[PDB]
Amino acid sequence: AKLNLAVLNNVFSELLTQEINRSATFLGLLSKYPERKSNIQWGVGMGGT
Amino acid sequence: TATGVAITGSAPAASMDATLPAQLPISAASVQSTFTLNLKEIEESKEQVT
Repeated sequence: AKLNLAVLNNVFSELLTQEINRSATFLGLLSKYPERKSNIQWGVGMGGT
Repeated sequence: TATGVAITGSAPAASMDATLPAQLPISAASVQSTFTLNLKEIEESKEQVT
């Protein structure tokens, strides 16, 4: 018979390590703008003269 | 244990004490109730019931 055998508690330490790749590299430099409109309209100038 | 040996004996066998767990789970179920009363009943029960 062991005295404090089955009454031992286990405690996880404070060492969470995130081990995935999540990163917005290209989204982090696109110079974000807000737009509260339905669609994005601009003019494209071809030739013709 | 505590057994009896001679005075010039040879130190009897080993024995310690013991403990045990209990673990007593709680977290599955609940005791609940609903009653689903209307919004028009709470006006025609202030001038209906004495």
